[PDB]
Amino acid sequence: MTIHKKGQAHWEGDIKRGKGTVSTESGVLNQQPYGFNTRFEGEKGTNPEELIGAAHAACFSMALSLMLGEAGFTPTSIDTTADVSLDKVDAGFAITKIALKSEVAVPGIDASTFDGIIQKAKAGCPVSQVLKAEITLDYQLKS
Amino acid sequence: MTIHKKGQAHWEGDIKRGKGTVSTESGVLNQQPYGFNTRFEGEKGTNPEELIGAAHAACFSMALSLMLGEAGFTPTSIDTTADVSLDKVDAGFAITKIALKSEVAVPGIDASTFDGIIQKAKAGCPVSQVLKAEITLDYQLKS
Repeated sequence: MTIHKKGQAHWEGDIKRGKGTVSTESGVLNQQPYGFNTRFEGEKGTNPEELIGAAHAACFSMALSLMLGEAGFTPTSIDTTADVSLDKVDAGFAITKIALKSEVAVPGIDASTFDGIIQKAKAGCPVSQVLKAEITLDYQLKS
Repeated sequence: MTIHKKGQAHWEGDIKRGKGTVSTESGVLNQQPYGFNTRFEGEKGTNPEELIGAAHAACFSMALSLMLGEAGFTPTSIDTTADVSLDKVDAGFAITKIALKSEVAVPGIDASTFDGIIQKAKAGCPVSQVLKAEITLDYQLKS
């Protein structure tokens, strides 16, 4: 039972002069513009880094819920940010690190066991596993 | 310095019962909903896989434009899709594969040299380099 999900993108002409769009099969991203400027300069807009980050935060959050559930707890709220770094490395760029920042609220859990759980979610979630980048974890745990 | 791009997500409640939302720092994704139903139960909507697929397709298309540039060419059109495999492996799932498909239109390049170029981009773009999954290439080159 292999699951398939698709993303798409379009591009025209030159590297820095060119225009591009990214799409998602669910429609969430119809044909959002993106180009060399939103990736390497600073102009606000999508780029691969940001989508990957969204993907990471999304997968990790689901996973945290999952691991907690197996422990008999139910997150009331889970809020996480995934900051993706695109560093100049050698003759080019590489996505070297992804900083996971998460604020989680869960009824009754002792720090010790919760810490164990988030580590589990952090290292085992599908997206963490497929990424060869350096992944760190920062989190505040309410009550 | 180093380029930083963020992605965000929110999760409330149970794994199977809970709801999630995914965001982007650019805005392109505000608080699109996702869940164990659109991730694992074929229902239409976002999921981590599709976002990774979008990012990869986008990064690779840009890379291809770049390598065509270093060769003295300018793609008039690049249409790529990234099919992401989320496979049930062992005691869970893992993004094991990404099938890249691209329809490219470039003025006057011999099929040989161009072949050497898409291959270059396929393996060299940052996103391909960060992903530890198997990555295949399928393409059609017009003229």
